[PDB]
Amino acid sequence: SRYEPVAEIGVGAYGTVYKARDPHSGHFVALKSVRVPNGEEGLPISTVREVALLRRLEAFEHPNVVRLMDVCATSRTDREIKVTLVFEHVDQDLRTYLDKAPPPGLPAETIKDLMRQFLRGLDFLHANCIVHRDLKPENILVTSGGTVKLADFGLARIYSYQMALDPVVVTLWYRAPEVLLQSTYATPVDMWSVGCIFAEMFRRKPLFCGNSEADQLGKIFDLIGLPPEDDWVPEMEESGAQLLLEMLTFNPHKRISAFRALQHSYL
Amino acid sequence: LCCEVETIDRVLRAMLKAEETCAPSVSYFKCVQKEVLPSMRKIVATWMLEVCEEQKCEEEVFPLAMNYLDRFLSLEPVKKSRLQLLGATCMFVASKMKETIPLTAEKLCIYTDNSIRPEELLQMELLLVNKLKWNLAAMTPHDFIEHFLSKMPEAEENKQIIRKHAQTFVALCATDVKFISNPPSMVAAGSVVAAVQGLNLRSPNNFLSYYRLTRFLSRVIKCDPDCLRACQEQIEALLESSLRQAQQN
Repeated sequence: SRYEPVAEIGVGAYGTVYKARDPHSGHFVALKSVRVPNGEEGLPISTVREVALLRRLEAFEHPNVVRLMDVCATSRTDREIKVTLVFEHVDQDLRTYLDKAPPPGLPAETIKDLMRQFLRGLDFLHANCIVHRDLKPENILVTSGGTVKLADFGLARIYSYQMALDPVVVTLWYRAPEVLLQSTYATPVDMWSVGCIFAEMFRRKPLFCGNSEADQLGKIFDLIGLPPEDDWVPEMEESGAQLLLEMLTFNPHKRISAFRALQHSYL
Repeated sequence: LCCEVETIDRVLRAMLKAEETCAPSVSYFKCVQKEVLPSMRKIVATWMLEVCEEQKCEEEVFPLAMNYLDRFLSLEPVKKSRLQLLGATCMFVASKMKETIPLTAEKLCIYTDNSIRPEELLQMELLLVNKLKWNLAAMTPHDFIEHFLSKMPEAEENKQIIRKHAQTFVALCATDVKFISNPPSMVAAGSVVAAVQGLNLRSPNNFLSYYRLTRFLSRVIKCDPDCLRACQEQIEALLESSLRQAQQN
């Protein structure tokens, strides 16, 4: 498989993602690249281990996560190796799905369904010890047929080196409060992003928006209310907003999980 | 693979799926290799095992590195002069995957008497990973052994003895062509079977899981119970030729 471009689907957080065609499968694919340091021991171990762990997911054939189907270290210098990641292509994200969705909802059973695949997908990820960390409506892809597929999970550590040279473009409206370290950087971080996606499906704009960490972290307390120590206008069903808060529980250790969430009255 | 609950066998089913994606070809010496022969594979494999033993590697390193070796050999013809280079690169990648402190490119070359060199190893590593498509997180017989063991009403003192014998059988298989024909699950099962049986034979009221273990693991594995049987007997045969590797000198 030598892959050949066919579009430039986006140039977000992890560089330029090209759409390419598999020349014997005929299927489309979403390519991304990453620069890695070529050490004295060859390939950086964390890259090998993390990339390998993503490659293995595909075995589970889970319907709510994009398969990483191929990897190639293409270039190579005494300081760097360039690795392209070959993902299953999904032509639209959650945005485009929410933008071409006429006034006003709509509807709930469809939002419930989305949320239900989203938590299934995430539960899968989390179980296999993979945290997304950068969950976005862009990361949330939607097939024609309504299957939500999670993408760009488990690339945080793979992209660490490249991103430290040097952006930093931090679209921050969904980041868990923790991510603004201290400290972790654990699994719950994705459930905060879930709830922020949760709300915005009934809303139509990212609650907690732009500005810096402090402005971002401030706009969170506005709706959740400041967390006394030591903690350091719904449009959906009443039951819906119940789950949402549980997700938006500023504290990780008693914030709802993707499995506990799945087992909620609202579902 | 750590669920958040206890409502969430589902694990084992996953292990079985993964292993299918990392199977070598049974006919690669015929259809792919022109120089490399099974007795050379044996040679490189026994080299690789002595290195892991000498270095006290994590048990999984040797079987994982052979999976790599058989897999590559399924995809690329290799010159017999490059085989040792391949085996060392397989160990290098397998160590990175499974060890807290992996083997260094240099230390591996030392074991080749410096017949190969680090830059050679570093260049092979990229070839190997790329060819396996970075699907390096393969199952080993050790994965299944420990899984089976967790299902068995054996006292931990029993389990540890079983574990020791079964890991011996695995290393034996990995040097043999059988490792090519049989998935890690099969290999782990034959070795567990051969282990629990031999043990029980010398301790009749102990290691009671020996009874119909083949069918049992067959059901757990979802393999053919006569395939497991053949496998085990191939393992017992292979051990009975371990007194020729003991007196090959």
